[PDB]
Amino acid sequence: DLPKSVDWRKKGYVTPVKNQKQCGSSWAFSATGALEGQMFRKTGKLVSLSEQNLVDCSRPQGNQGCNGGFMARAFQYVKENGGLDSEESYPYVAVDEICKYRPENSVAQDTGFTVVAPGKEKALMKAVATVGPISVAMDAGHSSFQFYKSGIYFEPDCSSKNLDHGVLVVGYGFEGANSQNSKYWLVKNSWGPEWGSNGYVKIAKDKNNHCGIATAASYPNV
Amino acid sequence: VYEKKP
Ligand SMILES: [Cl-]
Ligand SMILES: [Cl-]
Repeated sequence: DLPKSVDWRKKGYVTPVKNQKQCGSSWAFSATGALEGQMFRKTGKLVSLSEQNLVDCSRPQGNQGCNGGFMARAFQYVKENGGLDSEESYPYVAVDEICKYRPENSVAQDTGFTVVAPGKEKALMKAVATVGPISVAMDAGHSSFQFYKSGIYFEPDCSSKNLDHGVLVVGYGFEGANSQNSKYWLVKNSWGPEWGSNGYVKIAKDKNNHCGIATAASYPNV
Repeated sequence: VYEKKP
């Protein structure tokens, strides 16, 4: 059955927290985070992937670089493109630039992606427990989120349907000795390690799909 | 509940 808690950071699947800066590229960080987890599961090597490669090259698939995008379109680009470059070979500069994809520097691939369906928290829990980190969209458009520091985040103004930010669910847990209450999703953000709880946020779990975390979740197939 | 910065 499903584990009481999961934290893929403790298993080597997750890279250190990154910073998208003033570019609307959270979708690219969410997609490289999911791909980093799946490549690690497949090869045993954790290699940081290039968000800039996605920002600069995936316009044909429907992404708009620093003006926004979608994780599923990014996984589609990696499939059609045949690869994705490492973060070291194609560094992040937080502005839209010319596509400079280099096949010789590719370190990741995908054949498509799987959508978490239904858009229910229990389905997301199954996906997190069996696959690894999962890309998700959420409603991060709140001052309370910008100033979040620690604890379980809950915001009455949060929408489960109108989402504006891509993040990565790396696990789930609970506070205390009881696994069924004070539950939370472990979410990796892309605002730097100085934001939030070391770059992470605990989003309330089993509180009616709070902030939309299970509404548009997906992961690459590697 | 949850804490805010600093
Ligand atoms: Cl569109
Ligand atoms: Cl998406």
